[PDB]
Amino acid sequence: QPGRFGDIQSRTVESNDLYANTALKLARPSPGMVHVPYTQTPSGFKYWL
Amino acid sequence: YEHSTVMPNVVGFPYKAHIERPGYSPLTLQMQVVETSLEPTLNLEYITCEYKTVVPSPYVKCCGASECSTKEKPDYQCKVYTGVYPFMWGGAYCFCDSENTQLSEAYVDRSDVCRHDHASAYKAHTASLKAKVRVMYGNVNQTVDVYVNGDHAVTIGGTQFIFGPLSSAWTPFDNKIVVYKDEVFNQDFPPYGSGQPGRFGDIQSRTVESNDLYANTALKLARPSPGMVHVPYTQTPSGFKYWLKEKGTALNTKAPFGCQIKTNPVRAMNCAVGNIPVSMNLPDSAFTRIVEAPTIIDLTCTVATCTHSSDFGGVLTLTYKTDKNGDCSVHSHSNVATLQEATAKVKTAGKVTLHFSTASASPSFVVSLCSARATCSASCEPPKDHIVPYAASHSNVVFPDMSGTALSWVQKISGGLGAFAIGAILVLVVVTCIGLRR
Amino acid sequence: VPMAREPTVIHGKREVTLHLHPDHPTLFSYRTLGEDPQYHEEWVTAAVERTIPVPVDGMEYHWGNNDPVRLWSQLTTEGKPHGWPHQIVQYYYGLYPAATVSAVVGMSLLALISIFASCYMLVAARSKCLTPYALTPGAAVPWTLGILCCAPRAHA
Ligand SMILES: *[C@@H]1O[C@H](CO)[C@@H](O[C@@H]2O[C@H](CO)[C@@H](O[C@@H]3O[C@H](CO)[C@@H](O)[C@H](O)[C@@H]3O)[C@H](O)[C@H]2NC(C)=O)[C@H](O)[C@H]1NC(C)=O
Ligand SMILES: *[C@@H]1O[C@H](CO)[C@@H](O[C@@H]2O[C@H](CO)[C@@H](O[C@@H]3O[C@H](CO)[C@@H](O)[C@H](O)[C@@H]3O)[C@H](O)[C@H]2NC(C)=O)[C@H](O)[C@H]1NC(C)=O
Repeated sequence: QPGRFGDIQSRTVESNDLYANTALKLARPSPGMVHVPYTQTPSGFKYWL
Repeated sequence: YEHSTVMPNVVGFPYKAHIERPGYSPLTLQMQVVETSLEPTLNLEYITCEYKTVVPSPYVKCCGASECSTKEKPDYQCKVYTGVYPFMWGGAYCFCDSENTQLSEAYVDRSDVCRHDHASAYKAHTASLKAKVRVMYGNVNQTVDVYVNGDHAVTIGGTQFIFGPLSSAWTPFDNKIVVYKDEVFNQDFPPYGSGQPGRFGDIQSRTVESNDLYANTALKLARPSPGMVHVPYTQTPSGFKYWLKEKGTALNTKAPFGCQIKTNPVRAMNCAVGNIPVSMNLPDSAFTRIVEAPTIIDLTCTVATCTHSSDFGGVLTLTYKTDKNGDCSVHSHSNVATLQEATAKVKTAGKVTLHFSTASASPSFVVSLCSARATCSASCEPPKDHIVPYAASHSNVVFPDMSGTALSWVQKISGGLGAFAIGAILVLVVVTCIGLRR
Repeated sequence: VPMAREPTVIHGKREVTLHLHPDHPTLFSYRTLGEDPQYHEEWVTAAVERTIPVPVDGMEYHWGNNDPVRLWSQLTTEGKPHGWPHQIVQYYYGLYPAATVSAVVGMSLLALISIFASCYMLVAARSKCLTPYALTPGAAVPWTLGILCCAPRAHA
């Protein structure tokens, strides 16, 4: 679940697959700018730490 | 054709009114309260802002004595100090060693930007309500702006509507109000002329442009230190700044019934309480002659699925027999179930379906299509979802029908016990009558 | 000014468990939009977790600079309506868990009073109708003996 331990998981260190669920959502850019805004729930590993 | 009704004061509720003229086909109007606004009546009391202490330069009299003079300034203070021997950067003037006198003067004045950052103290009474209602029927849409008191009639497509006074008399604003920028506080401010130092309204101005000022901040002067020229003083800090720091709460985040407070002018919008009576007056052209409308006979109502959820979670089917296809004006004659539509297309096939919303375990209501009638009863299962982001579309009535499962069980049990009691009474009366007949 | 992230809502039974992740001190406040509101406001600083009540009237919460969001609870319960008599009570106990108990108690006491009164009437009638033949050494009239169970089954 986003925001808690294990929001992204991998089978092993060198594994190619990856599961990520962090609630990444894009927003409409402001008029007269080029900046591709977004919002995202912070890292779960850091908050576990 | 005069008609009257009462509609709930809930924003977005799909209220539908059924109008039955015995000589014509029935009509269904859809009225909806898009927006309200509850405006009170205000009387400005005074204006508070931060103060500014004005301290003019001291007057040191070399070799002499000076006399204090009184002035008409807000919170004026003046004193004369004897025996001063001041100093300046290059040398100590007033050659006389000890025959000198210093005069200290200070007074309070309204701040520089008091006309840009100030709080107003009001008195609120006899609020007046306003609305913005959308009315659609037949082929006429359109939203109008009305006063909700039985003294404003607005014409919508040839029909006159008067929205009667609100059922209740509830206003979230208390008697005394303090307004700051975009916030309303239910406060009990001190009357003009009796503020106190260090708290709200230490300085009170009758109007932002008023010349008169009443200031009370315990300004005091103290004797200057030897060998200095500074005019010391002590003063209790501003009351406006401390009111800003510890005003506490608001009315925007505390008002009951879920209604927004706003400012300029003060008003409480979309504030759900009470009922709104309505009076109409329709012309003869709004109705349709009974010859034109289709005839409906043998109306039977069955309920496919029922679920007492906030959305429209019930489905209803009507079977009939008709001579020609056209339109009818459906309606539900009890507020247990609120239908979704006010018109339905009837056809020679003999089947039409309607959607309703209910909040009771077992509803029982009578539904009519054009001129027909039918009684519907159903059994409804609760919803599985815990929370939804939209308000309820039912009238929130929960008492089940007397033919429902629970009340049938109660009836059967009570009937059994009553039969037992009646048998006992009959046996005892028979025994006493046998005793008497002898 | 910046707009803070949307919190994560987890739905419960008339409750919302709400996960808050701020970067700088943001103001969080909510109120229950009924007749008597439940007011609260706070300066959330670190990553916290809040539980807030959502009655059938609904409520709104204001997180940072975002627009207020309103949530309404829905008439959900755990009993089984239209079932056995002990399931309708559960259904109407999940909803309104304070009048169901009172109504059930009242109905039960009424039933007990009625049944005790009826049993008393039968006992008194039997006593009245079996004492007249019980003051003399007379025949119990086997026709009457079978119909009503008196003290002597066969002995006189
Ligand atoms: C120049 O400096 C001298 C001081 O060295 C100043 O003389 C002082 O003048 C004031 C008033 O003009 C005197 O104050 C009062 O004088 C009366 C006189 O009878 C006395 O009764 C009071 O008790 C009080 O002292 C002061 O005594 C006097 N000082 C002296 C004479 O030493 C003079 O005023 C200065 N020049 C100007 C233009 O001010
Ligand atoms: C009576 O008039 C009102 C206002 O003209 C009608 O409501 C309007 O209905 C249209 C059709 O759905 C809405 O247009 C669409 O709205 C959605 C909402 O998200 C939007 O995403 C679409 O891009 C499109 O704009 C319109 O917004 C809506 N207006 C309002 C103020 O709600 C109403 O339907 C009319 N009644 C009848 C019976 O026609």
